[PDB]
Parts: sequence; C-alpha cells; structure tokens
Amino acid sequence: NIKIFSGSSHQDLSQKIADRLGLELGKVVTKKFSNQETCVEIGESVRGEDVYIVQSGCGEINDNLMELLIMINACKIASASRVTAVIPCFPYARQDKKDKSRAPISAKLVANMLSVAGADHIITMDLHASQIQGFFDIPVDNLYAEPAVLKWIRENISEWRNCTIVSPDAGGAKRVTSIADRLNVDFALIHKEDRMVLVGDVKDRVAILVDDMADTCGTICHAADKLLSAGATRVYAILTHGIFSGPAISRINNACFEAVVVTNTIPQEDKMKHCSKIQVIDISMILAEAIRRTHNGESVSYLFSHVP
Amino acid sequence: NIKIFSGSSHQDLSQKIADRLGLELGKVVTKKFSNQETCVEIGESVRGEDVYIVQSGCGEINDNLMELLIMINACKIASASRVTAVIPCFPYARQDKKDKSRAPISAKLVANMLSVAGADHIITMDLHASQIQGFFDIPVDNLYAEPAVLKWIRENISEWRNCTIVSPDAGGAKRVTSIADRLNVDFALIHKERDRMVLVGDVKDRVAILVDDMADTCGTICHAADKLLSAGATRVYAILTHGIFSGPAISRINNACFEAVVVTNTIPQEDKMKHCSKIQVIDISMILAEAIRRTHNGESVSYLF
Amino acid sequence: NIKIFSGSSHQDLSQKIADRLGLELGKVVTKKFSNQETCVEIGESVRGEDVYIVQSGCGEINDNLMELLIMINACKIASASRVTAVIPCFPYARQDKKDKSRAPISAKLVANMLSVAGADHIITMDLHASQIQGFFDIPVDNLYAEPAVLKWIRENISEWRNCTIVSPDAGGAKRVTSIADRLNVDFALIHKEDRMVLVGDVKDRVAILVDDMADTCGTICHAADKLLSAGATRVYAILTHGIFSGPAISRINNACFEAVVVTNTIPQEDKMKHCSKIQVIDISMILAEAIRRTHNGESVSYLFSHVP
Amino acid sequence: NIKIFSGSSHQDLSQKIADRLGLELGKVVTKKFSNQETCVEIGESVRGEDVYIVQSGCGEINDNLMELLIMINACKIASASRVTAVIPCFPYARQDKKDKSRAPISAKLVANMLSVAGADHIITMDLHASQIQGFFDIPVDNLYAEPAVLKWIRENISEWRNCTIVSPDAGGAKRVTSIADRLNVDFALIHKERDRMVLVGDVKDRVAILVDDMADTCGTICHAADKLLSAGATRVYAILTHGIFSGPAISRINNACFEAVVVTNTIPQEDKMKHCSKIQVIDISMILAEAIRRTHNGESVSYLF
Amino acid sequence: NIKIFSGSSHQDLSQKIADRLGLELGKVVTKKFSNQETCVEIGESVRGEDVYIVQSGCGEINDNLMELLIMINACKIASASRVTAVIPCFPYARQDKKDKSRAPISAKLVANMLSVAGADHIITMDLHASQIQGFFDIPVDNLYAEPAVLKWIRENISEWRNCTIVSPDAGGAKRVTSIADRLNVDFALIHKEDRMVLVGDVKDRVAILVDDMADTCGTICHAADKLLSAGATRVYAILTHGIFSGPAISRINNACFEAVVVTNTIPQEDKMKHCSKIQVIDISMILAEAIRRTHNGESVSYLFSHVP
Amino acid sequence: NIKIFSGSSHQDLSQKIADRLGLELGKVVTKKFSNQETCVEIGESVRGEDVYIVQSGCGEINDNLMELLIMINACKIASASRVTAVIPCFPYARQDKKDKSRAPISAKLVANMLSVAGADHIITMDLHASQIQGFFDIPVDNLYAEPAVLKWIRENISEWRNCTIVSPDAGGAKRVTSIADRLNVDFALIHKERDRMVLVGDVKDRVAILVDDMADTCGTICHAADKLLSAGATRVYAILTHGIFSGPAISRINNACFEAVVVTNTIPQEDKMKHCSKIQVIDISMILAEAIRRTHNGESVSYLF
Ligand SMILES: Nc1ncnc2c1ncn2[C@@H]1O[C@H](COP(=O)(O)O)[C@@H](O)[C@H]1O
Ligand SMILES: Nc1ncnc2c1ncn2[C@@H]1O[C@H](COP(=O)(O)O)[C@@H](O)[C@H]1O
Ligand SMILES: Nc1ncnc2c1ncn2[C@@H]1O[C@H](COP(=O)(O)O)[C@@H](O)[C@H]1O
Ligand SMILES: Nc1ncnc2c1ncn2[C@@H]1O[C@H](COP(=O)(O)O)[C@@H](O)[C@H]1O
Ligand SMILES: Nc1ncnc2c1ncn2[C@@H]1O[C@H](COP(=O)(O)O)[C@@H](O)[C@H]1O
Ligand SMILES: Nc1ncnc2c1ncn2[C@@H]1O[C@H](COP(=O)(O)O)[C@@H](O)[C@H]1O
Repeated sequence: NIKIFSGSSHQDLSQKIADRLGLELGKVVTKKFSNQETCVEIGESVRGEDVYIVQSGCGEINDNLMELLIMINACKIASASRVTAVIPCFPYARQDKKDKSRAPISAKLVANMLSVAGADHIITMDLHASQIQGFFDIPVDNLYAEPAVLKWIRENISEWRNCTIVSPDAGGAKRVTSIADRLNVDFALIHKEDRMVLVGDVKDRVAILVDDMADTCGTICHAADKLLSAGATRVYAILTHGIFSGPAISRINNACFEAVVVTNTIPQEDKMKHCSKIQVIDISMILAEAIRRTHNGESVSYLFSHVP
Repeated sequence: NIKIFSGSSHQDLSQKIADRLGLELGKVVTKKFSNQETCVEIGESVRGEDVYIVQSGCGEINDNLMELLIMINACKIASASRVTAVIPCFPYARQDKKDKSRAPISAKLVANMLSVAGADHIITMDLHASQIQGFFDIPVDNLYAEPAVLKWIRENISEWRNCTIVSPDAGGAKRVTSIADRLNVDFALIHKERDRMVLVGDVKDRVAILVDDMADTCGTICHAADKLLSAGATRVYAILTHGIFSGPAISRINNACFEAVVVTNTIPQEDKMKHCSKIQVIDISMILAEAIRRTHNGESVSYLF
Repeated sequence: NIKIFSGSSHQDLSQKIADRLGLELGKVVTKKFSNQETCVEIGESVRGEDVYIVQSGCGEINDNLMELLIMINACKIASASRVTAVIPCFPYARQDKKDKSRAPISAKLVANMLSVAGADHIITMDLHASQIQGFFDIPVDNLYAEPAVLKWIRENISEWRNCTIVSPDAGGAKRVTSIADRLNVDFALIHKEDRMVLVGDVKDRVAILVDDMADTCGTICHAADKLLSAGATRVYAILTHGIFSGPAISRINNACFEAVVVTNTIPQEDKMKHCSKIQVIDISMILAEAIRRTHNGESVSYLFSHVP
Repeated sequence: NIKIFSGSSHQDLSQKIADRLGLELGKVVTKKFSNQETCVEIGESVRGEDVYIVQSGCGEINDNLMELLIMINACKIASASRVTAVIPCFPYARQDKKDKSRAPISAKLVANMLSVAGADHIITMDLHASQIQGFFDIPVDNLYAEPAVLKWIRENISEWRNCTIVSPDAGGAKRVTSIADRLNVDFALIHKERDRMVLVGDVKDRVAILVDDMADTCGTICHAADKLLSAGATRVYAILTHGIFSGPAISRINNACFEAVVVTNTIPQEDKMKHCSKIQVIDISMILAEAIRRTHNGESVSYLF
Repeated sequence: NIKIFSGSSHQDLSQKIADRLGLELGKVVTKKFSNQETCVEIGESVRGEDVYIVQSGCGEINDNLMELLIMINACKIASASRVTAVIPCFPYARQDKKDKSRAPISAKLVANMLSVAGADHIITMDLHASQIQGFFDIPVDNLYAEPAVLKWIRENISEWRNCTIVSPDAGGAKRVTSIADRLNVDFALIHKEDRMVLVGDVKDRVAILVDDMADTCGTICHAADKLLSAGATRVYAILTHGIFSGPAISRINNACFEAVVVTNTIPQEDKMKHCSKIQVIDISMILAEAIRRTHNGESVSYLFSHVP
Repeated sequence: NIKIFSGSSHQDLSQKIADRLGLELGKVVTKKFSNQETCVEIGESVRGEDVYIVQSGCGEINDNLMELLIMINACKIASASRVTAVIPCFPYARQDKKDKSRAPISAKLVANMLSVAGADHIITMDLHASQIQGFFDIPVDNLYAEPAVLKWIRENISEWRNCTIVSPDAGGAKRVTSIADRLNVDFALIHKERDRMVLVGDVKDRVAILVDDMADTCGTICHAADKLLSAGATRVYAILTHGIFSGPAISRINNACFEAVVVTNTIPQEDKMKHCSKIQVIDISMILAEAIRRTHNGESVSYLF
C-alpha cells in the first residue's frame, strides 16, 4: 500500500526512487490543456494507500507547483490514507521573509497551499532556511546533503585535511562552520557589500565553496576569483540544488572552478552536456530511504549524518 | 481607502477599471526571477485600505494564478483592511467535478488557495458553473455578460426576432434557453455522439446564434457552425463571454463560416483581433468597475445582473 | 471493526445494507424529546471503529439532518476511528447556487455542518449537481444509479433499442445524452418557458423521461402529456430519488405514465400502496458494496458502470 | 447600517425589538418547500450592514435552527459586514455534557454550526450552563432575566421578605442561592431519589418560590410544588426564564397548586396563556433591543446584567 | 508502538502508569533554560507511534502547561501517529465561564492551545465542570474518581450506611446527591453567603464533605466546623484533586477532620510529611487502564463505575 | 477607540508608550491565584475598541506568556474590534527550527497560541530570525533597533570610522555585515570550534564592537571579548537589542573588559543597571508608540525601519 507518483515527464529522479524501493511508478495522465491549464488524472486506485508524490523536474516552477498541488488534491479526494509531498528542492524558499520590504513571504503561501491541497507530510532536502519547517503545521522531514557532501569531499579532494570551507555569503556561515568542524578544517566567509570581501585564510589551501544552491552563479564565480586572488590553490563549489538558470552554464564554463558539484534534487543531464565541470551526487537513495522509513515508522534521523 | 492593482504586463482591462473610478493603478513590481519564480513587490503602503487586485491577462495560467496569490498574500501581511480578487475569467473552472474519473476538483483547490492566500471577496464574470460560488466561504459576486449580450443581439442582428439561440453542447442547455426566453425566440442544441454531430431544434431558414460561456480551441464551436449550416440556418453567429482562443482557434475561425464571433473583455483580445477580422468585443470594464465601487460603498451589485 | 448505524425508525434501507454486509445494525437510542429536540445515544462502544451512519428515511428533513449530525458528533467524541455519512439522497442539493438571487447556498452550509460535526467521508447517490463534491474538503463518493437504470431499461422495455431518452428540463441534458449514447438511441429535451417546449424526435418511439429526482411531479406529468402530443408511443419516467411530496401521488395516478421507476434511496413502500405505477430498483447492494470497499481500501469505481 | 430580521411566522418578539429601536424588520421570505426543506430569501441588500437575526418562535426546534443557520449563511455570502444571532432560548443547551453516556454534546455541535454558518456574535438569555459561552470562539453576551425576576418578586409577592427560593433539582442550586442572597432570604432544594422527592431547607409557614432556568413538561416543577405544600409552605410560585411548556405541561399546571407561573418572553406564550390563567409573562424585548443597540454602538452591555 | 512520556522530574504518577503497562517511560530531556524558557527534546523516535504525555506534577502550572504543549508539539512534528494528553488535573478548569464579569474563559483557551499544539485525544480525571469536554472538538475521556471514592468510603467508614454526603458549595450538589443515592444515604449542602448556611440533616451522623478539589482549604475547614456545630459525629473530606496551595496544610492540621482523602492526580508525598490527616487513593491503575483501552480500541466506559 | 493595556507588575515600558500617545493605561487586574494560575480581569469595556496589549517584563517567561494570551482572550470575547500583541522581545524565538534534533519549534507553537488566543496583529522588535514572521498568517511588524544602534555608535564611539563590527557567532553574520556596510566599516566573526574560539577578520589596533540580537548568560559575548582583546582590539563594546542577562550574566560583564554594554528597553534593565555600571540603555518606547499610533491610523510603519 505504498504508492509513488511522479510529476510531468521528468520521471528521472522519481524512477530512481521507485527502482530503489522495488516499485513501479503509479499511472498518471499528467500534462497541460490547450489554454495551458494543468491536466491530471490518477490512473489507478489510491484508496487506503500511503501515497508519495515527487515534484516534477520540468523547470517551469509554477506549472510544476500547480501540477503537484493538483495531484495531491486528486489523491486526497480519492480517499488516499496519507499523502506525502516529496519536494527535493522547495520552491520559493528564498522568499521566506519580508526583508525590510513590503514583500510577500511566498514560501509561507506555498506551505499554506500544500496544506490546503491535502498534504499530510513533507519530505524535502536542504531547506534554504530551517525555519521553513515552521511554515507548516504538518510534519516536515528536512534531509541533509551534508553526509553525501562530506563523503564526496573525503574521496575526491586529496588535500581535504588541509582545505578551507568557504561561504559565498553572510547567510551561509553556520552551514560552512558545521562542515569545517566535522572535517576539522578552517572556514572562511565572502560578503558582497558591489564589491566582495573575504574574511578567513585560504592561502596555499584548497578552497571549497559550500552553499545550499547555485542559481545564475554570479556569486560563486566571483567568489572563486576572489579566493584565487587570496592565494587559494584551487577552488571547488559544492551546492545541493543546481538550479543553473539564465547564464549559469556560460558563467561556469568561464570560471576558475576545478569542479562544480551538485545533487540530483534537480535534473542535471542536459546542463552537464554543455558544461564538463559539473559532477552530480545521486541522492535518490536518501530520498527512497526516507520514504521507506516514513512508511514503516522507522527512524529518518539516521540519514542526517549517515549515507545509506 | 480604495486601491486597485493589476497583474503583470496586461494592464488594459485594469487601466479601464481604474479610469472609470478616477484612480491610478497602484504601483507594484510584478516580474519573474531568473529561475521562473514569480517576483512581486507592492510599491506603496496598503495599510488600512480596501484593496482590489485585477487578475492578469498574460496567458500563462499558472504564472498568472501564482502572481495573483502572491499579490493577495503581500497585501494581507502588509495590513490591508480588505483584499478582493477581481478575476474576470475564473481559472480551472472547467475542472469543477470528478466527472466519473479519479480526477482533481482543481476549481475547489483554486478556491482554497485564494482563501488561504487571504482573499476576503471574489468578483468574477460568468462562472463556468454557478456552483463554484459555493467552493468558497467568502462572498462571491458572479457578474453576467447576459444583459450586454442581449443588447448586442438586438442591436447588431436584424433578423433577431425570428432567430435561434444554439448550444454547442449538452451542458450549455440552461445558458441558451435563458437567452432564448429573454428574447422570446427559439432554442436548439448540438451533441457529439459518443463522432458525429446531432442537432435538436429548428434552425432551418433562420439566423442561428451559438452561445456559450467560453471558446478555447474553438473545435466544438466550428464543427457546430458547419452542422448549423447543413441544417439550413441563414447565418451563424458565435457569442462567448470568455474568448480564450488557444492553439488553432484563430485559424479555425477564419476558415469557418461565422458572420461574427463576439467575446467580452475578460481576456485580452487586441492581439487576436488583428489576425481575425470577424471577432468583435464587448467592453465589460464598466460592469467590473461598477461592482468594485459598489462593493466598496456597500451599494447593490445585483442591479448589474 | 466496521459498524453500521441507522437513523430514526426507518431501518428499511439500512437493514438491507447491514444484511448484505453480514452485520447487525449498531444499538442506538434515536428519538425526539418533548420540546422536539433530537435525542441520541450510541448504545455500544465505537472506539477505534470504522463507523457508517445511514441517514433516516422519516421525511422531516431537518429532523433527519440534525439526527445525522448529532449521531456523527456522538461517534466522533466517542473516539471512532473514522465516521462516514451514508446519505443516499443529499438534502438541500437543489440549493447549490444563488441563482441570480440573494439566496443561501444551503447545500454548502449542509456540507459545512457535516464537516464540523465530524464526518470524514461522504457516501451518496446521484448528487443533484456533481459540483457538490467540491462543497466538501473530505472525500465524497458520488455513486450512480445509471448502471441499474440501464439494466432496468434493457430488461423491462422491449423497444429500448428504438426509444428516446428525454430530459424533463434544460439542466438534465448531460445525463440523458449520456444514457442515450450508452444505449445508442436518441435524446430529447423539454424546457418550460408557463409553457413547455420539446426539442428532439419522439414520434412513434417509447419515451423515457430520465431525471435525478421526482418531487411534486408537476414537471414529469406535464412532460409526459407533451411527449404523447408529440407522438410518443408510451412514456416512462425513471428517477433516482423518489421524493413524491405534496400532490405527487395524486398527480402520478392521473398521468399517462406506463410506469414511474425510482430507487429506494428514499422509502417507497407507503407511496406504492397508494400508487400502482411505481416500481422500485433496490440499490442497497450498491451502497453495501461501496461501504465494504471503503472499509477494505478497494475500488469503488467499479460501481459507477457495473451492477453488483 | 443596522438591520433586524426575524425567523419565520413568529414575529412578536422580533417586532417588539424592532419597535424599540425605531426600525422595521427587514424583508425576508422564510418558508418550507413542498418536501419540508427550509426556504429562505433575503428580500433586500444587506451589503456592508450590521445584521441581527432573531431566532423564530415556531416550536419545531430543528426547522427553527436550520432556518436560522440558512439566514446567517445567506446574509454572510450577501456581504453583510457582521452577522449576530439573537437566540433568546439557546437550542440543545441541556445537551451540554456527555453525562456518563456515549452521548452527543449537541450544544457544542450547535455552536459549531452557528460559527461555520457565519455568526460573528451571539446574544442569548440565561444559558442553561454558563460554560456554553466557551463552546464558541466568537463573543457571546449571555443576558440575565434575574434583575427582572427580582423586580417581579418584590413587586408581586407581599410576603417576599420572609420567603424561600426553592430549586426543583440538585443542578439548579447556584441559581436559587444567587436569588436568595440578593433578596436576603432562605433557600431550599428538592431532589428525586434515584422515585421519592426529598427536600432540604426550611419552607414551613412561608411562601415558597420555585426558580429554574426553564420548564418543559413541568413534571419536575409540579411534583416539587406538591412536596413544598406537604412541607407546610404557605403558597408556591414557579418562576422560569424559558417557558417551553411542551406535552402535558399546560394541563399539569392547571391541576397543580401554583399561585402563579412566571416566564419571560424568550418563547411565545400568548397561545398558552389562553388555556392557562396562572401564567404571567415578563417582557424581555427591552433587554434584547438594548443589547443589540449597545452591541452596534460599542456601548457597555454589562449594565443590563 | 505505545509510548509514554512524563513531564519534568515528577515521574511519580507517570512511572506508576508506565509500570502498570509493562513499559519504561520514553527518554526526554525536560528542563528550563537560563532565561526560564522551557527546554524539551524527545530522546527517541516517536514516528508512527501512539504517544501519551502525562502532565508534570511540579506545581508551577504555567511552566508545566507550556512543557506539555511543547512536548505535544515536538512529538507531532516528529511524525507521531497520535498524541494523547493525559492531564490528571486539568489546569484553569475553574475559569470555565465569564461569571457576570469581563473575564477570560482560560479553560477554553487552554483547550484551544492543546488542540493547536497537536493533541488528538485528552485523558483527564474529574473535570471541574463536565461542559469542559465541549471546549474541545477532539475526543476527551473524563474519568471519575467516584468508583474509588465509594470503595474508600465503604471500607474505611463503618457508619457509611448511615452517613450524610455533604457539598461544601452550591455547585457541588449534583455530585453529592449522585454519591448519596448510590450509597442510599442522605445529602446536605453548604452555601457561603461571609457566612455559611447548611441545608440538610447531619445530626448524629458521620458527615463526608465531597468535592472535586481542595485548594487553600478555607471552605472545607469552615464547612467541617459548621457540620460539627450541626451535630455531625465526625467529618471527613474527600476530594479528587489535592492542590493544597497557600495555607492549606496549616489549615488542615488545625481543623476538626477525621481524615482528608485525595487522589494522586497531584503529587502528595511532601504534603503528607507535614500533614498526618491526608490519605491518598492511588488512581494510577485507572489512568493506565484508560491508556491501555484507548490504545486497543476497548471500552473506557467500564472505568466510570468500576475499579480495576 | 484605542486602548493600551500592560502585562502585570512591569509597567515602565507600557507607561512610556501610553505617555507618548496621550493615554492612560487601561485598568486591568493581572495577578496569580494561590495555586499559581494566572488571574486576569479587564477593568473596563473594550467593546468596539482597537486594543493593544504590551507584554510584561516580569521575567518568568511562561507566566508572562500565559498572562498575555489570557488578556488577548478576555479582550476578544469582550468584543474588542481588534487585538494587537505588542511583544518587544518575542518569547521562544531561539527555538525556531529543529536543528537536527527531535526538537519542538516552540516559536511556531507560540505563534499558533497567540493566533488561537485571538491576536489580529503582532508588533515586535528584532525577531531572532526574520522567518518567524511567517509563523503567523496575521500581519507582523518587525521593528529594528538598527537605526538607533547606528545613531548610538556614531554618537558615542570616537574611533567609529575605523572600527570593526564583530559577530559573537557564525549565525549573527548577516546582522553585523548589515551594520558594517551602513557605517562603511570592517566586520569580523567569532566561532567556537566544535572549545577554542576562532576569529576571522581584522580587529588589530581598532575598536571592536560586538553586535548581536540578544545576550542571555553572556558567556558567548564575554569569551568573544577576551578573544578580541588577544587579537589586539583597542577597546571592545557589546551592543544587543534584547538584554536578557540571566544567571551569572551581570557578574560576567563586570569581570569582562567591556567599555560599555548597550541594550534597548525591550526588557526592563533598571534593576540590572544598579549592579552593572557599564550597561547603557537605548529607549525604544518612541519606536513602539509610533508603530501603535501608525497601526491604528493606517499610516506607514516602514518609516521606522
Ligand atoms: N527565485 C529567486 N531568485 C532570485 N532571488 C530571489 C528568488 N526568490 C527570492 N529572491 C530574493 O533573494 C533574497 C533572499 O535572501 P536570502 O534568503 O538571504 O538569500 C530576497 O531579497 C529575495 O527578494
Ligand atoms: N483547461 C481545460 N481545457 C480543456 N478541457 C478541460 C480543461 N479543464 C477541464 N477540462 C475538461 O473538460 C471536460 C468537460 O467539462 P464540462 O464542459 O464542464 O463538462 C471535462 O472532462 C474536463 O476534464
Ligand atoms: N427542496 C426544494 N424544493 C423545491 N425547490 C427547491 C428546493 N430547494 C431549492 N429549490 C429551488 O430549485 C431551484 C434549483 O434549480 P435547479 O438546480 O436548476 O433545479 C432554485 O430556484 C431553488 O430555489
Ligand atoms: N430537550 C430535552 N428535553 C428533555 N431532556 C433533555 C433534553 N436535552 C437533554 N436532556 C437530558 O436532560 C438531562 C439532565 O440535564 P441537566 O439538567 O443539564 O443535568 C440529561 O440527562 C440530558 O440527556
Ligand atoms: N486557580 C484558581 N484559584 C482560585 N480561584 C479561581 C481559580 N481560577 C478561577 N477561579 C475563580 O473561581 C470561580 C469559579 O467558580 P466555580 O467554577 O463555581 O467554582 C471564579 O470566580 C473564578 O474567578
Ligand atoms: N531560551 C533559550 N536559552 C538558551 N538556548 C536556547 C533557548 N532556546 C533555544 N535555545 C538553543 O539555542 C541554540 C542555538 O540557536 P541559534 O542561535 O538560533 O542557532 C539551539 O540549539 C537551541 O536549542
């Protein structure tokens, strides 16, 4: 009575998850109508079932968000026992506060929408701010890429015992100090004032830029130059969410990165074809395991510091 | 105390409404971030004000819906006294029942999202099903294009007194009989055999007017027009309140035998009127502006029905 | 842990349902106090149980509605695992819109009342408008009489392959075309302007008036005359809900119907005694089966086009 | 800005209230359809108005309750600014606890239905249990008949200074001690042995006044009166705020030894006063009208307590 | 999958309950931060578990209430299957109405807080007013001390067949008549006007003052004098909740009580050390049994008139 | 129409606010019953009024929180038009995430309790995390001490133009870079090795100003000051908006090398300034009073940011 459904035609990650659980993805008719309205029909009974819907990897976020909400709704009114939204990269997470401005908190609205659509549980990876768990009243499991990142560092960078973990911004300090302490190495922080400042020593060390996401990549690219200017041996960037919109791929191809490392929370295949610096960490096992534990009532806490 | 804001790049209807009320549209930045995420910034204080957000006309339904919800949210947490969503064409209204499938009721989800976003009131025109009003617990005013459609028929069709109001499908029966009763004329109905088309009612030697709440790809309305011609209708008109016209619609209309296709201003038509000569629009900005002023003043809105 | 309860002293339908499930109806003290207030007490534990309450067949709708709400409430606060309202004929369904008027949407209020009383699930047959499912946030199963109606037609009307399915009003068009297409026959539509108009051919054919309900029967009786005037061979009327209030029974006894066919969503025994034209389709098996499937997490979709 | 509407055929209390406020009752059609379903139609715009619906006095509790809820709903979706339910006698108030049974708390269900219907405020008189106020999250004003009952006792009973205020049962203890303390007089209590009746307190050679929130079949109050007579009470009175008087109540009172039975105007009594001479009514329309005006004006309503 | 947790360091009652169920109390870090903020961490997984949290016996009610709410919250967002608040003595129960005053109904706010914190079920003993069950929408089990009180009376007071059960106030009448009828004895009632009045005969009989709680004990102490003045042979006081704040212990030591009997809904050990008149009825078995039944879907109604 | 009430025995901030608005504090009895239960009684009618409750300064966080919630509840069921909670230092704000533990989000629970109590609006100062605003669905105005802190630095520190704004931990990075950018000065950060302290950034031969949202036991801030001294900082200041100062805090500060510790008026400091000479307070009553007046009048509150 566990049922996994995928969004749109980006089965990629959701197929890996379903594979790892020994399951076929449930039958869904999932497209757009002529007037661009989202079209969904659940192709099998979900009555009394433990349902998991994995958010599509299309790229048009509002389409994918609506598709997800519509799928949640269809399953809830079709008498699913429980519906869990598996949202590897949480949409609108960077709008999680007003910022001294007359702005929306779109991440709270998104939480409210998921809730009224009928979500009983959220599974996500590396929320932009941990406080977003509090934007819901339903339980959220915020998985970490940290264990898989630590693992990637230790087996891919020889100098890891003498590297510096660097935040590209002021907001990422906690995350980098946390990784630096686990590895027992130094940390540094970049802050943009339209000019960057670096605090911390990177001289004659490998520098690893660590952030939760990379979008247009303006920031990591400038930070990498800054670090080389400060005497870093070579620069890596490791993000969980590889968004890479706009000129990101052009920017990465022209930057001084040894490698840009991301998870597959977002589909990366097409971006990798035009960008050889990108390497992907498969996190499908961490997601599959969290679903399996969720379903069985077993500890998901294991995953926060352990790689399956 | 009153503030009107518009969604994104379409401002034409919103401007017309603001004009009729002696107001400038509120300043707002409505864009998309690099990654396609909707960006909204309310450019002025809305604290203690009666706010009206008029839904955009920028085609991408999900972007327009998210933009609307975000605007509502931003206004509500910025201490607006009241927030009304003015949504001329209600999105997802055709998904208002399961229809024997394991389907979503997307129109109820939309109602729930608008409500949780913080809408206190909905103003809309010709809901696909009048029951959608009950998908909310907040008040909805469902305005009708009918009086204006009635006006247009009497004013533009010379043989209107001996005409037939035709429904493109089985579902639109009540809509056309209402119009046929008002004009004291005949009605007829078309149905697709579940496909061949069947017509019930007399259209021979008389002007046939196809009436429906909306026309999308216009496949139904264009096939219906052929069938009405074969049945000996003098000339065929198509009158829809919501002119979506997506996909092959414009090419289909031009190839069809329509004397005229009449739509309201609920969706922008300017772009489509340029490539389709037989389209005429009824301006409905006065109905909407008048519902906003009357909503704000506590005056009767039923007069407009 | 399935428990069926019945409303008031009209056990009739609910006893048939309980019979078909191999169950006795749960013990309820269910009456009115002296001041006409509804009196309910659940005579056995419902703690952790899957509870089904079938709406009474009394006739005083507000009494029956309140009784149902009170029973739902008593079971919810008595720690029932789930409470399902089995409402064969949904009250106030004809007040499902404003109708250009300053009117209530009583069907939405009724939905809101059921929800706040503690209903987790609704089972009903042939909602007056399918959009009423959207008046709830909880799952609703809207069963169809269509399969049993098609079955009744094919085995009771010899001329069924050459009949016309007729809507008594403009609102019933979809329903009749749907039945006409399945049978592969013609459809027609009556519309009242205080004068009726018929569109569609009924000449020298059996006419079957098909609607969701028959109340005072003014409309079906006038439509039957109209159809005979248009050359119909004989007229049948088949409704799911036989309300038959006011002068309906007198009206049917004086009309030109071959037969008036209804379901037992409403008790019909007393009405049949004073009206020989009425025949009943037993739908207790469709209801019993939907409860059994609901309880077991099995497909209720089977019932929408299949007769058990 | 203020509108008072009445429930169904009983308009007497509602008229008295509307009179005291210089208003006509709002026009509304309150009927039943052929199949017993409650029909309601608000005959005028309530948009932006402060609406008060006064619960009917047409006996059938479930019809009256549904009529009230439907009226509230119709007003709320018709964009009333605020809707207050004025419910002199709160329905289902005696079902306010489980009482060791697998029973409903019907009074909470009623509170929940009123709230979901869209009531913003409740005005009522002498709730069976004062805790019912907490069955809502909306404000409730619970008015008391006590000051008017006190007035009536002093005004109509000559030996009131040496009288005893008697409770018909164990539950009504706090109600009678409150009244006995206010008049500086004795109290006593009756209890049914779980039946024989037991009396605690002195009533010998003094006027006994039975006080309770309500009298329904009047079996308790009539048996209590007999027991009070056997205990040597000079004369026995019965004073209840809510005079339901269902079933054999009227015949029971006439056969009983009551000097007078006093009730308020919370339920219509005119019909019953014709067949029962000893019933007197305290008009409470002024208390209710005054709570409505004060609710509307933001003035103190506690003065009326 | 039953898990019992206790509040603060007053494991006392909760340990007895856990003992009787064959369980160890779940691991909780439960204290105050330096700024007096409540500190909680659930020391084990509660995912998919049936969770019971027993309210602490500290004495600082607002601390204990917040601790409970915080524990409920932590368990709910940690994916507990169900969370039940076991609140032997319900806080703020004496603020269950306005009382002709511009007062809060704090007991309703407390109910609303428990509900929004994530409580699915309440287990309590002898609510100050039964109407407080209606302050919730979730099921409440209001257990009675009555069976254990009747038992205590019959085996500790020889003259029980000829005693008088006395209410210390007007509000306790129903409770005492109920006990008096079961025992088949007389009842009496005290009412404070700043002077007490007694109605009912206590002359040459054992008088038992019965109330739901004893706080400062001003009222029971004055009532006991009054009863002796009226000719009672000896006076007992039996309350379910022994609060005994302020000068209660001094007051009881100086009063004419044969004995003051309370339950262990509140810890009593320290109070008994300074007051020899106090005897305790252990109600841990009634609570343990209600939890066990709750968990198993078995009848809790048994406990309302039966002692396990 | 406006009413300001204060929580319990601390009235100093509340008086200052009421003074600035030309008002007396509303009469309210805020005590504890014998058994430690919070007692509240609203001493006047709040019916139809815009009510502001200013959170107490009586140290016991749970008593103060319950007192606030009870006051809100009493006002809401007493038919206040609107209830705003003015909470200078938001309780449980540090518990705003799970932080890898099976922990509560106590700040969300608090948000939910305030909301269910009946708060319509929150006014607070320097939320520990700005995301706490989204723990509500009601509007929150999050005021900043920053402009006043900026003023104090320029006004009281002579070498401010060549100074360094230092963060006591990793988390406070964004707070100090904001201040360093505004003054056009350097920033630095301290981190505890997970313990030895590490400093990143230049502080040698320049005045170092430790800035944080709050200081509790002051262990972090005092150890940070030592490390800043060892790194050759001329003089060290500590500036916090919320000066909790619990436990050994006062003794720690006196033993530390601080030139001055600056806090706002969000928590009472009078008692602590008597035993700690280096503490200076910025009065923030004008910011709060001004947000209340502007909230009430519908005027811009963003001006104060
Ligand atoms: N999809 C997006 N792409 C780029 N920037 C965004 C997006 N959503 C929000 N923002 C902005 O990013 C900032 C969030 O700050 P932080 O959370 O500290 O990175 C805010 O100023 C937002 O306006
Ligand atoms: N945006 C849309 N475009 C085309 N068809 C739709 C859309 N939304 C819903 N539908 C379908 O339209 C069909 C008929 O709707 P109706 O005319 O209301 O009976 C249903 O089967 C829906 O699945
Ligand atoms: N119980 C009832 N009996 C008769 N008519 C009703 C009832 N409830 C609602 N109506 C009316 O029936 C009409 C519903 O239209 P329709 O849904 O198209 O049949 C509305 O005008 C209602 O006022
Ligand atoms: N309308 C009613 N008529 C008669 N008795 C009722 C009514 N509603 C509830 N009751 C019962 O009255 C009894 C006593 O109520 P109370 O006086 O509040 O203790 C309870 O056992 C209820 O079941
Ligand atoms: N913790 C408490 N201690 C003492 N008295 C209280 C407490 N809580 C509420 N009260 C008061 O006790 C009375 C409750 O009345 P009753 O419920 O009849 O005992 C009210 O006047 C309350 O103000
Ligand atoms: N009142 C409090 N006093 C001390 N520490 C707290 C308090 N509330 C939460 N914390 C802890 O403070 C730590 C750091 O919070 P933050 O500075 O937001 O990362 C977390 O691990 C919390 O458990």
